[PDB]
Amino acid sequence: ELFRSEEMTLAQLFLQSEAAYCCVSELEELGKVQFRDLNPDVNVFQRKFVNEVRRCEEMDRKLRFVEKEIRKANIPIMDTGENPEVPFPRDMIDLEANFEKIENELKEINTNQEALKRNFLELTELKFILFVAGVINRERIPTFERMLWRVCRGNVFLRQAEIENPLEDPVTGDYVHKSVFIIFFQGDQLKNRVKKICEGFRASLYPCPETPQERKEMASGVNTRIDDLQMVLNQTEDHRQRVLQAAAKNIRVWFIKVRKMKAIYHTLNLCNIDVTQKCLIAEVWCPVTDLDSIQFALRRGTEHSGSTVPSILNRMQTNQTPPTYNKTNKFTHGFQNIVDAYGIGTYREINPAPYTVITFPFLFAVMFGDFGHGILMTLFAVWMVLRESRILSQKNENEMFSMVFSGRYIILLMGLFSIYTGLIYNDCFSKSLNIFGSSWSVRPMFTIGNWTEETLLGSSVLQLNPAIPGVFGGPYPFGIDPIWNIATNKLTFLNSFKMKMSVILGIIHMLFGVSLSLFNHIYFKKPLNIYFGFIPEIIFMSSLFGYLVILIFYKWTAYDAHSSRNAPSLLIHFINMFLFSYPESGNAMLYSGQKGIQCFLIVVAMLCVPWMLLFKPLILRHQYLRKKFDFGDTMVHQAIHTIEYCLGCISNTASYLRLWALSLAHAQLSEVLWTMVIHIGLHVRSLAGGLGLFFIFAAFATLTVAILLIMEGLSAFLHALRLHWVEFQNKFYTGTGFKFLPFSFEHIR
Amino acid sequence: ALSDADVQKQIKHMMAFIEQEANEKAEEIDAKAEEEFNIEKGRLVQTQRLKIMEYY
Repeated sequence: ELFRSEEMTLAQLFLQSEAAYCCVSELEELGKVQFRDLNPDVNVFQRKFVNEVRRCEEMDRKLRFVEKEIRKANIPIMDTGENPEVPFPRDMIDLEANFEKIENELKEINTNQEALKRNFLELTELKFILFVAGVINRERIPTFERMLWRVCRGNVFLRQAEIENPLEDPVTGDYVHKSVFIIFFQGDQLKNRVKKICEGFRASLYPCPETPQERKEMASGVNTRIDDLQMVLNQTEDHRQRVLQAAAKNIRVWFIKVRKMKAIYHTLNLCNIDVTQKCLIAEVWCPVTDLDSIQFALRRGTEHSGSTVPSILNRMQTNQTPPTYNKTNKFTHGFQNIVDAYGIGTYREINPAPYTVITFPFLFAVMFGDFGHGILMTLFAVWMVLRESRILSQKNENEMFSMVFSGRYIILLMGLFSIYTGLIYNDCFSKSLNIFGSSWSVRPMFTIGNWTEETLLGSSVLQLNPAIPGVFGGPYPFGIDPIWNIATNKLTFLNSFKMKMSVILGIIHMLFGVSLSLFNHIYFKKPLNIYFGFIPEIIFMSSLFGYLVILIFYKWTAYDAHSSRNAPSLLIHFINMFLFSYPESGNAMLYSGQKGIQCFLIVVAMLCVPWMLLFKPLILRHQYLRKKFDFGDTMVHQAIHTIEYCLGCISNTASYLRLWALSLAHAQLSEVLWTMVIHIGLHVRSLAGGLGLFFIFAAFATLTVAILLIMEGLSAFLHALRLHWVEFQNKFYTGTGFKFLPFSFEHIR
Repeated sequence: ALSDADVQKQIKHMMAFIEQEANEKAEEIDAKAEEEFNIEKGRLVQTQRLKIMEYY
């Protein structure tokens, strides 16, 4: 039983536009039906939903306008709920207008407020202007004065006045000291001159000075009036704020409801209008599960509409290439997305995602087999999960944070397996895991074997521990014996093992992917795809690549150190296998008769090729002409496919050497970063050593995060994902599908 | 969750719906025809009755 996509039907439903209105409401909130466009040649003007959409767009813009002003004012409006009710009466148009009135009112008030504000400032100047203190900006009054004398120097007294504690500049918007020079002139030419000057200069010298009491009384009058107008302004602004808060709540909720309204009308445009009755027929692609739920939903919808129209949905026997619908949940959604990132699978294709959930973390764990960082990696994921409720119910404009959050459950699992593999490798920041099981060698017996005081010469030598001295042997209980973690030749013992491991795992993973192709070939009833496809392809791979894997295990179990000199090399035998090179002597064979097996397997691998290479189009021609197909073109397709499979298996095997390459590369970073950073921080001097470790470690931990936890973890993520997409999926996960886009109530916020 | 019989029943229902509208619309048309019939007749009968009446 494999997971496959859900069915999407070709059914059509037909019913009255009123029942359709209600049903669309119901189906959109249900979210389980994907509609088809019944009139591809018809524009929105042609659908005749343009009046409804336009209305929606206009009220939408108006609401947004008001909302923007509301947001500018920093109002608390929680926008807490009621949104789920989603009614859509035609009376919404009237609701819209009432909200339109608010916009107009608010704009009018602000316009008036600004106007009143301006008047206030001018009257404020008058307050100061009434002896009399005129108003200037006085940025460069030295020059104003000079220009005044240039036009006539020294003719009239310049009276100075100053403003104590000036308030916010009507223009500048700040509080500066102000002082003014006011000159009374008898001549008209000078009045005109200085008018032009003052216009050029940063100054307000507009009213005429008056000494008469009457003007002082006038100024007092207007100074009172403006105070009253300011009080009115203050009142209208407080009212506006009260209005804005109430509207903020009503509008945020209505706003969402409106967005849903628009969504409904949009969907309603995507239909065909009947001629016989004012009814629409619409087509949806839905699986039976959903179709039963929908029928019930339809009864609910039509019941909300006053007409309770039966609304018949007719199943379509004919099947139309559907979108691919994959049900996901909070955990598996992320894995499906990284699959979809490569492409949308063929309808009824085997979904790779259920296998990715484990396969991908495993490939990472091999690439990132680091026990210590595996823990840190999980802790990072846990942090995100612990804030899951706080991150979801908040704004997240940072897309990189959102992405890693969405992948938080992927990361956690990746860490989980990375710990597993790091534990077996026994590397935790280049630290081994001592289980008291290290019995590789018995040092006491080393000295007995004619090594007396070797530690004296040892000052200039290392000396490699011999195999099979009669006193050494026995595996480490779990994983690699910790002793190799401090060896100078770990770089051959452990590097070789990981090399062989990567090859073995890569081949197995490919064979798994191929095995899945058999199930796909069964589902689509293509016997030919296995008779000349699966069978000769898997025979090719087994005979060459599975044989190699068997030999690797054989070597480990067949030969001991007793034959270490000129020990058989699996690389050379593998090469000689392919080339049919069978020297009589000079090279030890793994087992007697190996040459016969080597020749047998390669010949058989060739014998399967004709089937996969050309017999498929050959039999298709046979069957085609008997039943009665571009034979030449089909030969081209199959020949290319055969080359890709056969050559790709060889290339794909190399691809999985990334497991070794990245595991080694990481191991090199960990060993070097430790050795050249924290190790040097240690010293025989007590206090200096302790304090040094503090500062050095802090930097060390920083480098481990910057280099390994982030950058390398990201690299291993990408490389393991590469293997999934190219080498695994390409064995069975083929073709493309369409995006599954049902009606849904997405506009919740 | 419907069989051929159930979908056919709902189709039959929709057709009954159409027949119901057919009847209501026709009745509405004949009713206005009746109104115009009576209005024109009363107008005509009084007009000529009075014309010959006034002559006499």
